Amino acid sequence: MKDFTTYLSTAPVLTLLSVTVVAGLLIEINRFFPDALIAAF
Amino acid sequence: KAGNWLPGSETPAYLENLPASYGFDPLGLAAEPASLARFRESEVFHGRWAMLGAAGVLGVEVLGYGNWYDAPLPLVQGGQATYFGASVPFDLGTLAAIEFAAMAGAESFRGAAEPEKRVYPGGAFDPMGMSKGNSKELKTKEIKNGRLAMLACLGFAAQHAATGASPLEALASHLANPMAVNFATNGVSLPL
Amino acid sequence: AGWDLSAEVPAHLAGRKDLAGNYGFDPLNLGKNPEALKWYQQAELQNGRWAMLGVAGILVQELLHSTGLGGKAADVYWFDAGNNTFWAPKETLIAISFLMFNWAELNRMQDYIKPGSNVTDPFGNKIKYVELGYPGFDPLSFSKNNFDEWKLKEIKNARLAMLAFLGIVAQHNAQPGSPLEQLGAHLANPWKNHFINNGVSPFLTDN
Amino acid sequence: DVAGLTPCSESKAFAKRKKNEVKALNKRLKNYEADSAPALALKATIARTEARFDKYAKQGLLCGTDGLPHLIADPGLALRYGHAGDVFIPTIGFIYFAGWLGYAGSKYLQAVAATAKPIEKEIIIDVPLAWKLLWEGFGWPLRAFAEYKNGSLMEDDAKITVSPR
Amino acid sequence: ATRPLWQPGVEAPKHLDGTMPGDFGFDPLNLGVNKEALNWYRNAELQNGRWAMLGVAGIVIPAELTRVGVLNVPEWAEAGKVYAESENAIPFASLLMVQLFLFNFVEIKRWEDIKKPGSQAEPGSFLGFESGFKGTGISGYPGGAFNPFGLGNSSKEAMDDLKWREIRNGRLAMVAFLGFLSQHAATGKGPLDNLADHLADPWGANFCSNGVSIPSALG
Ligand code: CLA
Ligand code: CLA
Ligand SMILES: CC1=C[C@H](O)CC(C)(C)[C@H]1/C=C/C(C)=C/C=C/C(C)=C/C=C/C=C(C)/C=C/C=C(C)/C=C/C1=C(C)C[C@H](O)CC1(C)C
Ligand SMILES: CC1=C[C@H](O)CC(C)(C)[C@H]1/C=C/C(C)=C/C=C/C(C)=C/C=C/C=C(C)/C=C/C=C(C)/C=C/C1=C(C)C[C@H](O)CC1(C)C
Ligand SMILES: CC1=C[C@H](O)CC(C)(C)[C@H]1/C=C/C(C)=C/C=C/C(C)=C/C=C/C=C(C)/C=C/C=C(C)/C=C/C1=C(C)C[C@H](O)CC1(C)C
Ligand SMILES: NCC(=O)NCC(=O)O
Repeated sequence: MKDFTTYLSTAPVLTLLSVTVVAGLLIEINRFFPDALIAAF
Repeated sequence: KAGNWLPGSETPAYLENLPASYGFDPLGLAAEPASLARFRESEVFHGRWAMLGAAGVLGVEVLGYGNWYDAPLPLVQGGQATYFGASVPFDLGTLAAIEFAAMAGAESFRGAAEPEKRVYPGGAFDPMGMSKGNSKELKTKEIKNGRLAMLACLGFAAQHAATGASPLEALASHLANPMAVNFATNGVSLPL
Repeated sequence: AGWDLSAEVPAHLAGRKDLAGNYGFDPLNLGKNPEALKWYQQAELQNGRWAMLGVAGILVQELLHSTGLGGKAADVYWFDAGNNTFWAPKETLIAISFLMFNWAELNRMQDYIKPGSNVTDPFGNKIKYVELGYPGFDPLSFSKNNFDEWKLKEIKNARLAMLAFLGIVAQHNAQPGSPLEQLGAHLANPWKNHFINNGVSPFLTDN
Repeated sequence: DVAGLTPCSESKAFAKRKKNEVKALNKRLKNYEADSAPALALKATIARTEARFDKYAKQGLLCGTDGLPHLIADPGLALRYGHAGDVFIPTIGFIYFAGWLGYAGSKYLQAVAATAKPIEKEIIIDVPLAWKLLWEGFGWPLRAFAEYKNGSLMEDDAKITVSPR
Repeated sequence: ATRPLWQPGVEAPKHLDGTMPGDFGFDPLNLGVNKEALNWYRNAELQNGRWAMLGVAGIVIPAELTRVGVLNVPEWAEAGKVYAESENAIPFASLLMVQLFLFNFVEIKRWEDIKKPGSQAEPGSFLGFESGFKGTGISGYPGGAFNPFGLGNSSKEAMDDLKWREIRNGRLAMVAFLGFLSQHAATGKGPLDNLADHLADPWGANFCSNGVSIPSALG
């Protein structure tokens, strides 16, 4: 699975998974914390 | 030397031939020779002014002229100071100006001499000439009386910061009731 | 080994026989450092002697409270001892206590940092000095014979009295009354009156 | 009132905008039965809109001539009037997070530059090394300031290519 | 190198040898890879730990004394406002400026000691007091006028033991002050009040019931 994990470590797979997890994290942030116009603490 | 501050201790090497030396320097402030040379003159000067201040406060209280704290209180409120009932028509500005001029002249013409001459001079400051003929024990007496006088003056300051009364009035109140009239009884020294 | 059979002495309690009550009891090994062990031995002597004095005071004053000898001074509980007027108020008593205990304890610490350096007073009189925490304050002289056994008796009584004062404070914060009254109330049954039947010690029982 | 702006808690046009949005959503409501899935979706949308408007009125935003929140992008003007969360606090947040990402990428570049084949390591990313450097990049400001004070963050101009003028 | 570490199984980083007090090999972010930056961070750790120890003492000892009916000291979070309402209270800005001026004078000297460890000890600096700033060769451990009782200056390893005790106490008090800040931010009660509430019902009274730690939006 060394070659398979090397394929998973290739630049397109890693950038698509990274933008996927970042977009999903931001989406769930807006799902639980919607309409956050300002950083009101 | 006469004394060792603690009964049993290691003694600093630079505090032996000094008058009124007990080896009391746990901080090691006078490890350098120049530091000791300056601090000796500082201690002598502090002791002399503390003796002068203690004499002033005792003589202003036992002679019944007023309190040492209340000496500059009438200096404003209109004016007119008090000294043996004299009118003395000097206001606050001229008094401070004359004192500053006199002190500047005296201290400038003072500390421009030799290190021994800055602290231990002769001439008109010993007119009776009894510095000659064993001066070490007399210097020891001067330093010890100066230390006692500094303790007395800082005690006057702390006592008036605490209870707020006169020195001799506080002494009389302590002699009258030594139980409830101590440093411990007021709520500023002992919080527990 | 002495404190626990089928156990081994923790190395640094083996070679030093010259310790009072050296029974090998150091399972947490507080004094492996020799200077730490010297400090802890001095703390032993100080805590044990002050605890012997304190527990003797508690027991004697409570005996006088339960039987009745002294007046209103001795007819108060030990924890309520401050209710009496005495001769001086609280503040000055605490203050002079601070001053004179500062004097004595600084003499003791000056002995600690250099043994034998502080045995001479300004009056010129001198006393003999031995060991470290044993400054030879023996006027009627019971130290000339078998000093190890006398030291062992002292350290055993000191440990017993430190345990005693821990018991005194624990009983007082657990059950009301004088410690002699607590001993009698224990002796009443004694199958029911003990530390389990308090409601303040086991917590598993009686919530 | 920092620049002729009124707070949205008391500005009338903010309440008018909220009322108009809720009324439009109610007009959308008045076509389905009460317990249908579109009805629940519209009720959730209404609740979100009212919560958003009440939160904007609560947080102390400034409204202009009409009921639209305005942000202040001046330190001091936003600090002493309590609107540092408009621009200043998100400025700090972005600076921190962008520095984290950039420092992680930089350290990956300098870590794989001193390997056997730096060419291969940039299309075939060493995932454990990237994860470790992404974690280490959370202390990017202190590391960057330390490397700047050390002089190891910047490169000497005599070792950098330029054109022949 | 065989000293106990922050993870029995994870070897220490190569920039944490064991010489510094409290070196348990804990640096997962590798912030102290630069030696000079490591020295600066060591001094910052000493200063933060000492200030946190002083602050946590001044929080938990007066609060405990108030709990047992001694002195009656208000809450540490509102103690600034309690004094600021006094009839002879110094204004906030003026008091802050006085404190900052004194601290500027002191800690610029401390800073120059951080750079060169024998900085302030040169003759002619003060008025005879420059002899007390020799230092012990390690910045953050001045000695001289500081440490009057001379604790640890006897066997060298005695001072290293005290150094480790100091750094562990400082780290514990820093964590404690972070706890005080986070506990008062969530629950409007003192640290001892939070402790007493936790002992009443640990499964009910904690950080999962304040409503501020875990957000209500998720649950
Ligand atoms: C129930 C609460 C309470 C507590 C905690 C104390 C505590 C103390 N009292 Mg006090 N007192 C109390 C109630 C209490 N008192 C009451 C109800 C009365 C009568 C109304 C009095 C009347 C009284 C008098 C008249 C005097 C005291 C004195 C003292 C101090 C003993 C001197 C000493 O420790 O040496 C000095 C201490 C040090 C050198 C180091 C500081 C202590 C550190 C923490 C180390 C000690 C270890 C510690 C005790 C062990 C851990 C706790 C342990 C119990 C588990 C001490 C701190 C005496 C005093 O003020 O000192 C002379 C004193 O004269 N008390
Ligand atoms: C992490 C890598 C990295 C870093 C540290 C930088 C840093 C910098 N870039 Mg650059 N850049 C990058 C990637 C990077 N860039 C890539 C991939 C591209 C192609 C799209 C560019 C294209 C680019 C241009 C055209 C310019 C810069 C400029 C600059 C400088 C201005 C600040 C800035 O943020 O500009 C903006 C940076 C961007 C718009 C690109 C950001 C793209 C992503 C977010 C970075 C890559 C993330 C990386 C994959 C993370 C790896 C993690 C690791 C653990 C594996 C600055 C020093 C400007 C300059 O020269 O200033 C003087 C400039 O003109 N960059
Ligand atoms: C040595 C050492 C070393 C080691 O190592 C460490 C240590 C410990 C730190 C040390 C110690 C120290 C000390 C103790 C110090 C102190 C000092 C003092 C006390 C001073 C005073 C000092 C004091 C002083 C001068 C005082 C003075 C006074 C005066 C002038 C007064 C005046 C007056 C009078 C007449 C009266 C009127 O009505 C008022 C007046 C006008 C006001
Ligand atoms: C060894 C070891 C080692 C290993 O390894 C580990 C371990 C296990 C940890 C260990 C153990 C330990 C322990 C057990 C400890 C304990 C101690 C104590 C108890 C002390 C006390 C101690 C105690 C003490 C001092 C006490 C003292 C007391 C006193 C003074 C009293 C006084 C009094 C009196 C008379 C009367 C009045 O009316 C009141 C009063 C005022 C109250
Ligand atoms: C090691 C490491 C390395 C790796 O690599 C990475 C990582 C993970 C990042 C790391 C970790 C870190 C950490 C943990 C940190 C933390 C810190 C802190 C907490 C500080 C504090 C610190 C703290 C501090 C100073 C504090 C201080 C305090 C004070 C003064 C207080 C005062 C006061 C008082 C008395 C009372 C009154 O009434 C009020 C006031 C006025 C308020
Ligand atoms: N050359 C004068 C001098 O050294 N003065 C020092 C002092 O003020 O005692």
